[PDB]
Amino acid sequence: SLDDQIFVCEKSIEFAKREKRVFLKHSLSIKLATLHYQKKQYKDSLALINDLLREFKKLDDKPSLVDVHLLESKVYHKLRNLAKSKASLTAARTAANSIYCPTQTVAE
Amino acid sequence: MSTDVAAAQAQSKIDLTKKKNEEINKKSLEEDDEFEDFPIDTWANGETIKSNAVTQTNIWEENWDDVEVDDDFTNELKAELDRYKRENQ
Amino acid sequence: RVPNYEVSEKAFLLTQSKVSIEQRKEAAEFVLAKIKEEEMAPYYKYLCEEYLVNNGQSDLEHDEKSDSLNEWIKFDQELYNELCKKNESKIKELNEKIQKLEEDDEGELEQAQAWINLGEYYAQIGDKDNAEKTLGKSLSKAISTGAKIDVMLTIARLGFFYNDQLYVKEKLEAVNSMIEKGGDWERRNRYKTYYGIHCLAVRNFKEAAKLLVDSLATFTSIELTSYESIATYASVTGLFTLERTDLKSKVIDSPELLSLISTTAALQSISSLTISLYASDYASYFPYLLETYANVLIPCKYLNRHADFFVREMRRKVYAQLLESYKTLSLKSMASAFGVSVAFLDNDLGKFIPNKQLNCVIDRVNGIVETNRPDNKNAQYHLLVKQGDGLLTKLQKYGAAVRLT
Amino acid sequence: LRPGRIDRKIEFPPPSVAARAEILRIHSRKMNLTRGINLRKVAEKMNGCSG
Repeated sequence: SLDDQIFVCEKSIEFAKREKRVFLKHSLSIKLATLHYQKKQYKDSLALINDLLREFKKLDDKPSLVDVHLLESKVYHKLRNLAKSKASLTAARTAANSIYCPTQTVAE
Repeated sequence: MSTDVAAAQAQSKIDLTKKKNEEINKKSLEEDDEFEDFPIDTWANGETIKSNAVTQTNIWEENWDDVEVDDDFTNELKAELDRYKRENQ
Repeated sequence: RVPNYEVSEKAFLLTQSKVSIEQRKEAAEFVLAKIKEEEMAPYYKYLCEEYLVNNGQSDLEHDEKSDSLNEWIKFDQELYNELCKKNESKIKELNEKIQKLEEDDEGELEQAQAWINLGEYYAQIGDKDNAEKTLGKSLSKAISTGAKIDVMLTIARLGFFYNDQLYVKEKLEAVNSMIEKGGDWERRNRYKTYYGIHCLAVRNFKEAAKLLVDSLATFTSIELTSYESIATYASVTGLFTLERTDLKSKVIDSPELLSLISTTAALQSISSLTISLYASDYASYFPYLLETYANVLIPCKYLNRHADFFVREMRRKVYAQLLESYKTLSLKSMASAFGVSVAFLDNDLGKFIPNKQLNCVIDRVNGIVETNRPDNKNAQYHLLVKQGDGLLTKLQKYGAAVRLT
Repeated sequence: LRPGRIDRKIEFPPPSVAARAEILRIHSRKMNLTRGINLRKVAEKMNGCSG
């Protein structure tokens, strides 16, 4: 079940920012957003994307958040608005001028 | 209002001091205003609400709900009535 | 200044008796909690006056009839006592401060912000008049030009809050004269939102459709009713003004409407009517119309009086849309698709053909509805001749006075 | 070049942080003013080599 997965992440992130470094926290926030997209509730997903974008724009250089911008294309694709998917698509591409970072990212 | 474009007759034909004597003398021949003969015997005219809904004190342009009454209730009912007819066609 | 738009809606629902009764007493619970908290008793005094013999007919300091179906409405003297304390303590602090900053130099800005603070508090409790007096004091004083503009719209909100449109037009007339003085694009977006709500009240929606979608495109919905309400409005006006060609384009396609989805009922009904017009399912259009009057038109304060007008026009749009497409239809086929019967069809067409929009006939004998809508040299001629008659009329009129003198 | 039959020589600078900011200010009014104020950001980020 979806709900099971959601809960596993929800427990982990609390235990991943108080006893362990910042790096771990935003790992579970990517995964949790993806799972609300499996749930097809998009408002939950936009909330975690908003936490990712504000807190780590002064730390943006990661392949992690190229994906976060791709996840907006998916969230906005399903809500059926393509104006703001094409935006976040460029956001991913410009930030993926680090193109010698992983192969999966490049396939998505 | 008045015939044709009211505003066009209003701008063309305006008071001068030459027309001023004429405009009074004409009025006197129509036996006063005959709009201050009116409110006396009615002891104050009311409003139209008999067939208007947005009445005549609108602060934007009047509709044609001033000659018609609320037709949404009739619509609701027709709908429901039509569903039994089709059900039992 | 903030809670004004919210409270105004909930109170307006109370007045209505064409809505659910269930909705009213959820509204009543909420709206009164906030009247106690933010001391909105002036505004309460105003509201009961305006009801009157629809609502408030269950209050202690009024006469009690069976007009109100609510009873959670109850105006008492308890409210009044609270008013006296909270107003006395605040007003008095702000009065002593204004005169302090007369002593300080460059004090014009300092006094402006204090008289704004006073104009917020009078906005909070009701009083459009006392905010108006105090924010004109702010107006003279040196403040940034963008603040002057913001101030002027601050007073306009107050005319919405009270429920008198005629106050708002004078208060937006001042905005229209100040807009380019600041030249600000920041308050331009704010002006589209205010003036949009204003032109939603006007019979002409033409100005409103353009405004209310710019309000969707640029994310401005603030110090006024929510984004979801903004969208609802955009849809209604979209439908009324725009032809079937421009309708897909601008309403049914809008990134902003799709992204906001329909999460509220009001927004759901209106969008549903639009989708079914294009898709050409007319058997879902009629029920959807009834949803529209219930949950949008009648709960709004600017479509209250166009509630009947939109019901009618929409039945008119769709009939006429079909009569473009068809030179013959039968009463049966047409009636069945619309979800009315033939008798029911007759009467609805029997208003709309004398309103000069559908230009068709009805046979009862043969039972076919034929279409009598020209598009050819006859249509061209009717229209052109009228305008040239209109040139002749000005020419007689304008010539005659100059000669006469 | 030789002065005293042409007078005064004035050298323009490649723009400061201060200069960049003031040039940025006058055009951004014509444009759109950013919400949150990010006119400050631009001049920090880089200083052009010309105006």
